[PDB]
Amino acid sequence: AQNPNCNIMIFHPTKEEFNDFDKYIAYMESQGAHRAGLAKIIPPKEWKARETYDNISEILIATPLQQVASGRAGVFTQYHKKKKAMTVGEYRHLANSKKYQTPPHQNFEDLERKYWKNRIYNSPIYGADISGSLFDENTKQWNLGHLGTIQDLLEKECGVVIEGVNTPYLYFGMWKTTFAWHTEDMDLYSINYLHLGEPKTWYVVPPEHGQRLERLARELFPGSSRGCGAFLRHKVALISPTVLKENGIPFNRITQEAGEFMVTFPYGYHAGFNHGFNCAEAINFATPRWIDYGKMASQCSCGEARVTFSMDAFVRILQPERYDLWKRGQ
Ligand SMILES: O=C(NO)c1cc(-c2nn[nH]n2)ccn1
Ligand code: NI
Ligand SMILES: [Zn+2]
Repeated sequence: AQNPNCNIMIFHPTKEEFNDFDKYIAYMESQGAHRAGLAKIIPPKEWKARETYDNISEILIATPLQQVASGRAGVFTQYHKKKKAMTVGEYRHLANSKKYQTPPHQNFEDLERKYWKNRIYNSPIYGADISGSLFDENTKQWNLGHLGTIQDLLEKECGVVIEGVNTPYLYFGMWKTTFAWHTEDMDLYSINYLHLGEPKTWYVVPPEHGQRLERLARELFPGSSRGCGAFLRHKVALISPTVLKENGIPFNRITQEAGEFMVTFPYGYHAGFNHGFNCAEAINFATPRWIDYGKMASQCSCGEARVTFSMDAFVRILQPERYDLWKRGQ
């Protein structure tokens, strides 16, 4: 078995290897990459996502979110308080202000220490799930706006016909901006490109051990768990590496820098934080290997996880027994 210890693997495709997205995903899996739940892809040096990021300040963040924590430093939930709209230009200036700027630090280890020590005592702002793309239309390889859709994969594998069209989204982050422990909707893959700015640190649990994380989360957030078995789909819960180690949860960590892709694999739980102002782009995608994860994916039916109407047909086709209950929660 390839990659038995479930280490996060890093790939350096050549230009020729970068010309067929699904073929290269399959190659990474032939090397065991998916056993970690996350992989890093460094594009060939000749490739470029966009020629220049001039005028990115003109993008609108219609509903910036302030991430307010409750709990202890290593075990906390966050809720989002909505803020007034601001442009990326205004957001970047706020990120670099004295209140929000990255602190002096010796190296990544030091910064990660300061994050887990101090995150709960600040409430950073960020811009999430903004439909859009920053790839140049003439970037032809690994352009997240020109991938095959999840609907076309499902139609091809199952011979069904469904509505829906999935598109990429943008994220704007600052120091301490946080993504909570989750897997993707329907346990799909995701791909994330860091366009611009400071790094993003990721934590991941191997798919073969995701239920261990679920059981710990239920123990650590009892009230949250009671309302909904699938409450990690609410994207609210954080658990530090120190607490994971203390409870024997297997995980790994890696830092993504600008110009690098990260892929998450089906049922790979992930979480992380931003080092400073940055801009990323992400989309979900599917392969033939995903179909059996989609059929088994847990669902939130309590109401809290709102998800846009692409997901209806996925529940309807793959999980018809669960559909009426899921639909009631919507
Ligand atoms: O919401 C997510 N996946 O469904 C998600 C969000 C992030 C994130 N990156 N920068 N800010 N947020 C990363 C991984 N996953
Ligand atoms: Ni994610
Ligand atoms: Zn729920």
